[PDB]
Amino acid sequence: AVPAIILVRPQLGENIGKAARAMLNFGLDDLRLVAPRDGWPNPSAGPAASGADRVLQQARVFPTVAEAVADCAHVYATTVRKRGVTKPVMTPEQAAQTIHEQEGGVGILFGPERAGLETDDVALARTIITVPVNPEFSSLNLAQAVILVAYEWSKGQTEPPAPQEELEAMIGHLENMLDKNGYFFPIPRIPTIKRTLRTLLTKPSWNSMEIRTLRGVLSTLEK
Amino acid sequence: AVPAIILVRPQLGENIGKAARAMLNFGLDDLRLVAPRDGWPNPSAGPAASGADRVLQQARVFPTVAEAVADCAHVYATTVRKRGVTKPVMTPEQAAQTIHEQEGGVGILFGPERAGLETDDVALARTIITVPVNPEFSSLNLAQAVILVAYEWSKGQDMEPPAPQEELEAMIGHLENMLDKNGYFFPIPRIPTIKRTLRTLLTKPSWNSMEIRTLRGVLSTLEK
Repeated sequence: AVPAIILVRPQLGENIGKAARAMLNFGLDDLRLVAPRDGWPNPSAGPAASGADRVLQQARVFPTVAEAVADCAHVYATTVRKRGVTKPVMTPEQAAQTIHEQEGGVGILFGPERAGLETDDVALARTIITVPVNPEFSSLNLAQAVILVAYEWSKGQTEPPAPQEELEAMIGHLENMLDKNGYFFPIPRIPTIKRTLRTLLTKPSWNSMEIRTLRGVLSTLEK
Repeated sequence: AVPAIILVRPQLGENIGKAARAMLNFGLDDLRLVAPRDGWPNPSAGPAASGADRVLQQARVFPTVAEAVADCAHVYATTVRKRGVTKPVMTPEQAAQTIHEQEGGVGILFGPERAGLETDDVALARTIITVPVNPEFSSLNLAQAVILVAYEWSKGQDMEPPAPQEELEAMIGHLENMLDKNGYFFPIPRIPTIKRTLRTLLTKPSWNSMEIRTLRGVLSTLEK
């Protein structure tokens, strides 16, 4: 149904709440915790999660990384982390494509923001997730790591003009208002002047309501 | 060049630095702040940016959204919900594609966290960016919206461009000054949406400097 968002060794309770808020922003409620450094349940995660309180109470905690992964058929490690590699890598745009092709049992790992995924924890994954970032800075908050893969997953990738008789009357009313004030000179330039003024007004391809707004603007300006 | 990230009336300085950290993560460095609620500069934005100090050092503050965007031929309004004004809408992936093709200066607006942009601020933009958040929990963190738009923009993928907003604002003000004399703004309760419908249909055409220049000469001729 929805990928598990497995957080590996969370350290701040505040960081757990931000990622849960990022998950519910794009429709994910499957939060899984693996040995949070302060332990679970935590109350510090509450306010940081904003209205995603349900994702926290529905969280499933596991003693080990392997127990969190036991349900899933496929494992993704988001090592946006100083490792490694020896396993195939794909961008969050590429990972979300295959997961929608896959059936079924996806689980995605995120390491701690301070230290990142540990050697044994990365080994469980069949694929590495990495966020393209410029090396000049190249480091994210863990909630920023979760929101991006959650956003690519949610993407799925699964008026009018004019009518002509009013667009004609509007261009003709403006032209007669300009023609009364001597706008169309010199005579050789007149066809060129009307072309730019027409191209000025046919370019927008504005709606019927916008044409009435134009006619009421000219009606007062002509008065 | 690169698109400008324009923060309209941010409330937390912690969000102001968190977004500049999101900007530098994905190649952005042009922060602009429209009257920050706690003011500028503040230390509290400092640590939240972590190492993205360069953006806050280069950040510049403007009294008005139009002054923050005066150099931008194209203006985008980021939203998390259906907005009342009628503007073209595109996903951040779609907006990032046109922003790559577009020239003359792009500036994206971002509203205060939870509250979002004012309706007047959305009208100033030519195009809307709806982040496809869940409608029942459509409340992104301000920096979280900045990182999604910057993330899609980072994914790399004649020609006369639109006039800068300072030219479009001048032609709009030249028209409103002309219209104020003739009583055009007169159902008084309706005035704020009268200016809003007028600003939208003049920002819709996306016509260039010479076309705005031709429009100004048509107006001065109508004045006479």
